Amino acid sequence: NSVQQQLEALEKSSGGRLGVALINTADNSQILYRADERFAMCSTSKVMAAAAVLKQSESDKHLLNQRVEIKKSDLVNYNPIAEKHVNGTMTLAELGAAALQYSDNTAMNKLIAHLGGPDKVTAFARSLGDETFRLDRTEPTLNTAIPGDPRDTTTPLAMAQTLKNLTLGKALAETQRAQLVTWLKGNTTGSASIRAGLPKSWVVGDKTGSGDYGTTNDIAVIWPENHAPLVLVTYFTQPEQKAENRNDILAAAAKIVTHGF
Ligand SMILES: *[B]([O])([O])C1=[C]C2=C([C]=[C][C]=[C]2)S1
Repeated sequence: NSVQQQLEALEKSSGGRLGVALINTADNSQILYRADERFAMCSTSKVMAAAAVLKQSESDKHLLNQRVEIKKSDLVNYNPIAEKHVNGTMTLAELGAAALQYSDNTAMNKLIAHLGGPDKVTAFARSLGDETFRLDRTEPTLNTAIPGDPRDTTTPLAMAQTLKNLTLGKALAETQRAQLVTWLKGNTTGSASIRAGLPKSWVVGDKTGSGDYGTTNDIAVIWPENHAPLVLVTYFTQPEQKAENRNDILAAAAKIVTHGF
């Protein structure tokens, strides 16, 4: 079976809708499966918010160390890092780290608020040539992931292209690019997702996302030991609101598309 046939079969068994975009930076070849279809990003959108702040920091050398007050009222449904800092402050850098490496929702909301709202995150994506990404809501409602709802969505290909630009390419100045990569490499939430489908010693940076409709996502930059990087987006969503999330599908898709590298 071809890679396409394997992906189609995986989707068939899965009980959902699978979206994959792999970019092989050796030759810009791509493996695409529903790669132009929209999916709710869920926490994969945290990358765009953090990157928007990194972009601002290129022209404001004091920005990343700017204190942000964390109040009890700021806490939302998931605040593993921010809850430790209630009544204190976190810097914008610390909020970027928490949003990316722990998927902290308070951190995401502080980034969005700092930027001036979801529409400003969209404008940042557009400035990178991403015509597809849209952020519409804050946490936690941006994760409703209702089938057919365009809010807080992108496509696998758009997000793969933008993640490539952000981490390996032209989007950010070097220090900021390196910081984003450091953050992604230190992610703590992705063990069972794309990473689980790859050779154990490959270096990976990723951001997971999950939401309602069993929406289960991961976006990754992958550095093989003897090959150019790969950029991989695996998005997955299901028809029923209370579907279980399925990181195993993402691992399986990653294994299918990285065979041979
Ligand atoms: B993200 O990782 O997709 C997240 C979304 C929510 C989290 C916690 C609570 C509610 C939504 S993490």
